[PDB]
Amino acid sequence: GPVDMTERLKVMTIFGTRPEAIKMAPLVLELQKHPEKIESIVTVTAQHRQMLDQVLSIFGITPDFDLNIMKDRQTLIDITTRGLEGLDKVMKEAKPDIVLVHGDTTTTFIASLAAFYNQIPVGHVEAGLRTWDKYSPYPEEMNRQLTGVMADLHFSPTAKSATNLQKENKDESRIFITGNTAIDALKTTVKETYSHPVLEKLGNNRLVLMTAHRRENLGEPMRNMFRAIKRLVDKHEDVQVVYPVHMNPVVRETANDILGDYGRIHLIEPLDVIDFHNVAARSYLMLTDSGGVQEEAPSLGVPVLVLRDTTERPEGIEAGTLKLAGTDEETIFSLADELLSDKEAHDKMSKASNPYGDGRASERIVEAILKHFNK
Amino acid sequence: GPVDMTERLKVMTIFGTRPEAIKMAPLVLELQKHPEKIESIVTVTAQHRQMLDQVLSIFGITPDFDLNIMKDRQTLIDITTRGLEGLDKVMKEAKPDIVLVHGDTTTTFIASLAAFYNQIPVGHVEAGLRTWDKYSPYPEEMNRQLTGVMADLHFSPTAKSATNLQKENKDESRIFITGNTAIDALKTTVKETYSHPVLEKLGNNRLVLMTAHRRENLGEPMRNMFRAIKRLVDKHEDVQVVYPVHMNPVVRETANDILGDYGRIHLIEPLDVIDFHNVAARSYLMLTDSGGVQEEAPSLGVPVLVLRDTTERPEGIEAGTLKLAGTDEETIFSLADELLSDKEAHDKMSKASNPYGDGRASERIVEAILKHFNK
Ligand SMILES: CC(=O)N[C@H]1[C@@H](OP(=O)(O)OP(=O)(O)OC[C@@H]2O[C@@H](n3ccc(=O)[nH]c3=O)[C@H](O)[C@@H]2O)O[C@H](CO)[C@@H](O)[C@@H]1O
Ligand SMILES: CC(=O)N[C@H]1[C@@H](OP(=O)(O)OP(=O)(O)OC[C@@H]2O[C@@H](n3ccc(=O)[nH]c3=O)[C@H](O)[C@@H]2O)O[C@H](CO)[C@@H](O)[C@@H]1O
Ligand SMILES: O=c1ccn([C@@H]2O[C@H](COP(=O)(O)OP(=O)(O)O)[C@@H](O)[C@H]2O)c(=O)[nH]1
Ligand SMILES: O=c1ccn([C@@H]2O[C@H](COP(=O)(O)OP(=O)(O)O)[C@@H](O)[C@H]2O)c(=O)[nH]1
Repeated sequence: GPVDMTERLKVMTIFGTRPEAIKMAPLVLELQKHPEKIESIVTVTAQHRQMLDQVLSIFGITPDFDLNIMKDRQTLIDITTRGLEGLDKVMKEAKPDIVLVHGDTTTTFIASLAAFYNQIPVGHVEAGLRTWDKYSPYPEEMNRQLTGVMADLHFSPTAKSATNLQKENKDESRIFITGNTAIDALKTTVKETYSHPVLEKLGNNRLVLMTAHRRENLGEPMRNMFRAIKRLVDKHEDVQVVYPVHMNPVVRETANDILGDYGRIHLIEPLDVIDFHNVAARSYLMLTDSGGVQEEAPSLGVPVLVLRDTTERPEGIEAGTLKLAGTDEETIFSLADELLSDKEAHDKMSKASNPYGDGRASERIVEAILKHFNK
Repeated sequence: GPVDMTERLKVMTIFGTRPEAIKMAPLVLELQKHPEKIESIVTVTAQHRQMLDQVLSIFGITPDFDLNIMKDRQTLIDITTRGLEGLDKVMKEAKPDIVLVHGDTTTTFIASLAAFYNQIPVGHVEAGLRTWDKYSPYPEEMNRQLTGVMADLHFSPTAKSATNLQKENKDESRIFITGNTAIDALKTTVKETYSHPVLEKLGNNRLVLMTAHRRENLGEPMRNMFRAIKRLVDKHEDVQVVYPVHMNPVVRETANDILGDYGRIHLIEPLDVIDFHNVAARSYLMLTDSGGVQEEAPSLGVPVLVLRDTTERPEGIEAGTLKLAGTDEETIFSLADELLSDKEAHDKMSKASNPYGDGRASERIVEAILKHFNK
């Protein structure tokens, strides 16, 4: 009943961005369920500031350490050096027994590097996703490869991601298939009774929900996307597009330039994860280049056109929910037009399934970690 | 006859340490033999200052860029941040077509990272060496793994190193077996006519040449080594040991403490590569934890006891020249004592062969690079 604090494994979770925070929040909550076995320490780089805080506030997570590294229009070098120097300091102070990193951000990479530089084991949550193209996604494909060679334990969401690691000669006895913790989060946010102003001003129109921020999509590719979206809106009078625009000033310039003040297109601030998941669940069609949206959509049964030349979510393609659209204006327009015009085409994409698991990934991760240390 | 400078591929070679410099010098020399096809740019981090300059002076190589990063008793984080920031600036200025990195130093890793952060292709000279132990050698095993996932072209010295990359799912069409460039260097330094004071004071004694600097060997392991070496000198009256002591203050403390002022043991400053190769060629036995010495010794037919728990030079073990001794004082003593006492044990290790190639690696590497770019 009382908590004995005297014999605990120090587990440090490290992340710095909105998507990492959403996917790591369930894991933090799960670590906290084992207070006599685990001292759970949360460290954030704050590679993101506002969009990170948005997530921390929903889950009620106060970091033990916060490096506050974000700069305006920061470079990959800014994040790499500020993150590394700060994390090395945190690790020397707290001396964790294992560092847990997530996915494929630059934070993921330098968190892994800092752990290695202190000879601290690394557990890679969301391990083994691949496009095999180091310039798509850039720099995320490289971040998850780099992290891959540093990690001591690999928590693969799916059988294919496990296979990817096996094919790279990782230790088979260090690879575990858990499901994606995205689903752990999703099952607690979605809810039957829900309203939002976006959904108020819709009337009985069909909602197209969009997000766009991939680094390699900046500039020409996003302009192509946005012009296709205006043409869809021109053609389909009963559609409203809602775009919670990423905080990157570059994205915002392009968004404002092409879509600003256009009727039935609503550029809004980033939604918190409860609002976003619930609005997504109630959407007719999503247009996105987001990674997490690709894992969430199948469970919601909501068709998604992926606005990239690659994806590392092949399981959502196989589920029917996801379709790769590329970044060419005419091709995006054509594919989106067919889904908004042809109900049978839409029907093929709207069967709900759970290719990314049952929302119990976090339990499995904590178990694996304890067993690894014989704790 | 005249050199047309107007249509050249910009090739930037990057390195920062003595061993990289020795292994890259032949390559820089060979790139320079193609002045109408290639603009050869040499960039150094000067992770090493004095020991790097010693090499550049022998080969007569004046860097185009010199970051001068070295700090006294620097950390891996020092190298990583100062190296990344400086190389990013050099790459943005020079805009090379390809960056060539060598081996497994921290410079190798952050040179590859800076290229990637500038979407510049990377060619990895000395690609695919593995112990599969990320703490032995530390951090070199991780550096070559990290560099491996970044590299576009892989110049493997040997069939086994190529196989290692193949087993990690590297693109087979980007892996090339060339021989090790260490041999390209060696064939030009060793000479039949040579003297040096170290050799004069030998009389007709047997020379044991030693070097020790591996990061994971600092402290207790080196102390074991050095105590073993004193005992060997005590037992074998006709032996003199020469130790060109690495500039790391930590090594120097241990060296001076245990081996300072001991009769028939000669602690000296680092030898230039001509002096070192020629003194090695004329040694009875080497005791080392150097990587380069392991590649050079077989071609010289000089037995080596490797003072590590691992090696990634298995081909020299197979040649008979190299024997793994570990870092235990009694074991090192025993193995060295047998080689200095038993002529048939020594004979087994002293047959010269060229398991690391024919000293034409650099030619092959430049050929591969030109063909890659259709130049
Ligand atoms: C290499 C890397 O790790 N990129 C990640 C990053 O890209 P993202 O494109 O967000 O890149 P950064 O995290 O560098 O942020 C660029 C930034 O946008 C602005 N900014 C960002 C967040 C914020 O809360 N407030 C703010 O003002 C700042 O000017 C800042 O410099 O986050 C995305 C999630 O959204 C992830 O999908 C990407 O994998
Ligand atoms: C992480 C890494 O890349 N390590 C490489 C480095 O280790 P090495 O042990 O030399 O490590 P560093 O290059 O950081 O050097 C520590 C250093 O030793 C002293 N110093 C070194 C060189 C010099 O010219 N002058 C000088 O004074 C300095 O105080 C300096 O901080 O070089 C070795 C070659 O010798 C390589 O086998 C190692 O792979
Ligand atoms: O306005 C938004 C947009 C997205 N998300 C969520 O943020 C995560 C994805 O983050 P993002 O698209 O920024 O990055 P990526 O997944 O592409 O790394 C997913 O869980 C989304 O459900 C959100 O809560 N509000
Ligand atoms: O005093 C010395 C010691 C070694 N070397 C040469 O330096 C290279 C290897 O450098 P080092 O042992 O410092 O590092 P490592 O090979 O372990 O990376 C080899 O070519 C050696 O022949 C040298 O020229 N002078």
